[PDB]
Amino acid sequence: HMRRRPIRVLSLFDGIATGYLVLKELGIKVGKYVASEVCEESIAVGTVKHEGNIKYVNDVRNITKKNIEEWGPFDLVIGGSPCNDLSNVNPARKGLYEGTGRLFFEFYHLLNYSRPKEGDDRPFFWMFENVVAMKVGDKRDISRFLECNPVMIDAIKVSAAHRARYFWGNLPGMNRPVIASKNDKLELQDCLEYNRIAKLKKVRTQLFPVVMNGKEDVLWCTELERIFGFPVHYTDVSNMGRGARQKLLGRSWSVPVIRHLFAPLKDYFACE
Amino acid sequence: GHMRRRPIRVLSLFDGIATGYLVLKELGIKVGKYVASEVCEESIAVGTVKHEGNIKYVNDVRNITKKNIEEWGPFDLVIGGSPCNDLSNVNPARKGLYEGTGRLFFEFYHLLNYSRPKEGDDRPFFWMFENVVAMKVGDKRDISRFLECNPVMIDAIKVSAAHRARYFWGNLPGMNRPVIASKNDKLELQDCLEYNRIAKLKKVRTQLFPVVMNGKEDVLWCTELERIFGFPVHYTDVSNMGRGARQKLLGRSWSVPVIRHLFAPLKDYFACE
Amino acid sequence: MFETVPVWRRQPVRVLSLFEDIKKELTSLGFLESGSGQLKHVVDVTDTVRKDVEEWGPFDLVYGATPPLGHTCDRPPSWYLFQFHRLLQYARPKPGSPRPFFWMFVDNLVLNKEDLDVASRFLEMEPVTIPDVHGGSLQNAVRVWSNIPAIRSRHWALVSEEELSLLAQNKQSSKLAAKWPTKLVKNCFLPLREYFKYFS
Amino acid sequence: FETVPVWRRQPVRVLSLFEDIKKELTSLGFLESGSDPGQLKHVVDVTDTVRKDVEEWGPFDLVYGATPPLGHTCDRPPSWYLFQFHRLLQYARPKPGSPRPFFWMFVDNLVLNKEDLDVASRFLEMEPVTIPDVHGGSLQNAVRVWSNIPAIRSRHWALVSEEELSLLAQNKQSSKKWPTKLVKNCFLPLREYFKYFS
Ligand SMILES: Nc1ncnc2c1ncn2[C@@H]1O[C@H](CSCC[C@H](N)C(=O)O)[C@@H](O)[C@H]1O
Ligand SMILES: Nc1ncnc2c1ncn2[C@@H]1O[C@H](CSCC[C@H](N)C(=O)O)[C@@H](O)[C@H]1O
Repeated sequence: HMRRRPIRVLSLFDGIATGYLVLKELGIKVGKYVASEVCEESIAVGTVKHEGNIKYVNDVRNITKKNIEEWGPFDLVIGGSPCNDLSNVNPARKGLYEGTGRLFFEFYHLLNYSRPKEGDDRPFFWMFENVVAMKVGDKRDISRFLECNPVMIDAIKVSAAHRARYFWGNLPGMNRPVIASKNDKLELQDCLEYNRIAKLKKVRTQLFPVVMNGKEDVLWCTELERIFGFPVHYTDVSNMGRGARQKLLGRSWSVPVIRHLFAPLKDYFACE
Repeated sequence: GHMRRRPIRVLSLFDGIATGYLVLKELGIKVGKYVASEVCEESIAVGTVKHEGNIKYVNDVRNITKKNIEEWGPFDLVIGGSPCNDLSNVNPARKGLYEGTGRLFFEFYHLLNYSRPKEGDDRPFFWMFENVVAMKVGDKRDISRFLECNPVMIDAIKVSAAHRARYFWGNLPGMNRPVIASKNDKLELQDCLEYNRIAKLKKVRTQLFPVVMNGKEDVLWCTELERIFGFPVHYTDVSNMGRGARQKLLGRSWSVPVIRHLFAPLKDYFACE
Repeated sequence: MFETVPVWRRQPVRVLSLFEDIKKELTSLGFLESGSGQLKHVVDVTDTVRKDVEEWGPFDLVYGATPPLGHTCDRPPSWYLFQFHRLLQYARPKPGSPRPFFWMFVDNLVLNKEDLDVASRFLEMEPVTIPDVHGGSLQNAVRVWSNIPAIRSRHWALVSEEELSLLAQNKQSSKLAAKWPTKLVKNCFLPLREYFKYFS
Repeated sequence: FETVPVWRRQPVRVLSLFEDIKKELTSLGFLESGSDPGQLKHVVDVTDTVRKDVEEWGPFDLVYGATPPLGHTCDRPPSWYLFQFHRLLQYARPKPGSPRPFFWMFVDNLVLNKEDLDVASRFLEMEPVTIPDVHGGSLQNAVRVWSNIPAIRSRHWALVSEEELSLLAQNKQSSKKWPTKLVKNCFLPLREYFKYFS
């Protein structure tokens, strides 16, 4: 029997630090959070919104077997590799073995380095995420390398957006049913600013979802942030304009989904 | 007996990003009515969203009629800061108080007299007009001749991290009293920057890269510019506005702590929460 | 608005004349008396404040005018109008003692289209076009804002803004001396005979 | 690792992925012909091979993998061979509790493109060895080899450029069997550790 200690995380393709935000708002103490990420606007959101508690290490293809020993041990390894080469939305997508799709094998590679060796029964948790709209042979091949089948969690149950994703991993209770919270904003109108009216009740991924003063309009950054369950102004960082912020949020994890998946980790690590 | 204190009824000309309404609500004063004349639709977006439709927007100052003032009134406070691009030494091609956007002052002076109470009316009526110090002497003189009073100069440097020297004509209670900073005012520029950013200088002016981060220079961030002017953080994160739009509106605004100093005595003349 | 009271009770009119002096035209019509003075004439009102106007007064007639057409102005033409509006307010009767009070601002085609809208909002009326027509052609013209009763009957709708603007485009280039066509405005004061003394 | 005398050296248990090297290996004496039908496992489509499959077939002492030949119309992306080889190679590694001689080799016949070469060398923890077939001062064929077999690096040719291979990869496949001669003789250093057959 071992006393609770703060959690040590390795986040590949970390984006805007969703994994750290969910862990902190869950009250889990974070001893170490090594994020691997290359987008400078992305790094900036995480750097200031979490006050340099994240250790950025850049390109996932330059992380070495000895980097994983030095930085580790890790109690949790998470990743959601880029998707627009595995999505059937993309007509010009190159699949799991070309383009940015082969970045999955980097997560698979680093996972095994991160994994405890034989004789080490210490807890080790990991989760990998990608899009539901893949070729079935890609879904199979990812399941074969990770040695497990995915769970399908759609953010619609907990947010106001259609966001169906697969989650592979070994987190406690990934299969348990997803239950929405009182604070979740389930309908779009729950995310809109003053004097703005929602055309539909859930947004998908209409190009003008809102009507203001009897006239169409696009969503606002502050509104997108609420749709993805992020704090308002979470991406008001480093003079980023509209186009940058909505790109980061478009690549993002829906935070209530992650809150759902990471929530059992409270019973395994030191908490405030 | 004496007069009951009632909600204040404001006519704000050239309202910008609604600084007057912010200061008033932040002071706890009750706002019965706040009529803003403002043309820039981004500015109107901020006031609309940040203050949830409480502001009544009436478009160009030059379409406000004498009948408009009597219907929309009575007003207890008339405030205005005209545009300054034609009255300041910063612009060498400035055209002054009588042409350009400078002559918008006479539109404030004009509507002030419409709103002023009649001779027999002893009701409280306050007004304030603002403009830049860097002004031709004869323009300063003419404004004072039209407004029948001399101005007090209040530099935001005393209460904020910027150099912002401005002239305030008016009859607000206690304008001439000394400006004393508050516990929560962010005086040095380091108090305004985000995490891991160091302030070259202690006050901003009006280098071109006043902050260095990880050994390389950088411009200011809107979230930081908002702290420099005393606005709440993300007060201009409205309607997909980008960097340029936000620092445009913030560049022509009043310094929030300075307006607070000017308006705080009003708590004694109007109903509060 | 105001009543007519008999000639035995009509007093001399008290005139404030700004920028331009209409002393001669008013003597010519019998509102002034030959050789004195009831007219205060000020060319520069920059440091004139309210109590200056209160001291010189009271006044029954406030008159203002732009520099003549062709004369390069000492200032922006709107200055004559803002400054006129300023002093006009100083000279107004207090609502406690109302009395016959009249004002008039005249432009000799100096104010441009922007200035004109400014003038008409501040003076609360569209201007009256009084032209000097000779041989069926336009010789000169002034624009009049005023509260004298008959003034809106001197208007000539026949004079177009293009015709006014072209008259200004040539009278400017002419190298002749500029003469203020007071003849055009002098006849506008005749409705005031019923309120103030006539001098023979 | 203790080096046995010859008399109870054991027969190499081999797992051969994508290409079959059974008869190249009997040519060197590692498998006795007519011998048990288990000494060597061969699989071509490992799409549904799981960990327990490799555990059942094994244990193995040598795990070999190779891409298709150059002129061969390949249907799979070239990296599939390397990723699938790496995947199964892990399944067949000895547990750290039971250490034993364990060897592996991956061979590329100029099918992996340049971007695939760094991921290959990152996954296999080693830069590749270039074994060319040179005739008459001109480059005829070549293989790239990743392997922990003891001598592999001494069969390298630094004389063969990376552009020289790329242009041979352009030209020769345009016109167009597996060049196993280039790879056959790398296994010789394994002769000490396992039984030789005559
Ligand atoms: N070679 C590489 N190394 C590290 N990160 C990379 C990378 N290539 C792409 N990425 C990043 O991987 C991300 C995949 S989208 C995943 C975002 C993240 N899961 C979130 O919640 O925000 C992108 O943000 C992209 O910037
Ligand atoms: N013709 C006009 N009528 C009404 N408003 C005008 C105007 N011309 C300019 N403005 C507005 O008047 C403002 C002058 S600068 C003052 C801004 C304000 N004091 C603040 O704190 O935000 C600008 O925001 C501008 O959009």
